[PDB]
Amino acid sequence: SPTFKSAVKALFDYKAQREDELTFTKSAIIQNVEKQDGGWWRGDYGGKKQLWFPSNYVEEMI
Repeated sequence: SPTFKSAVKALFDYKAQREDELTFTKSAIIQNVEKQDGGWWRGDYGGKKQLWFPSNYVEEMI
């Protein structure tokens, strides 16, 4: 129930390649991001919850 401020901004468009991936447009704010060190993060955007996307496509809003 504590909620983390963990947002990133998409620097490029990304189209989901698998059902568990997020699709987003450049400049999107992706929210509730969990950061992992294998090149894939997960977050919320566009009505999708906790789907995966490549970390190199975004800017961390720290």
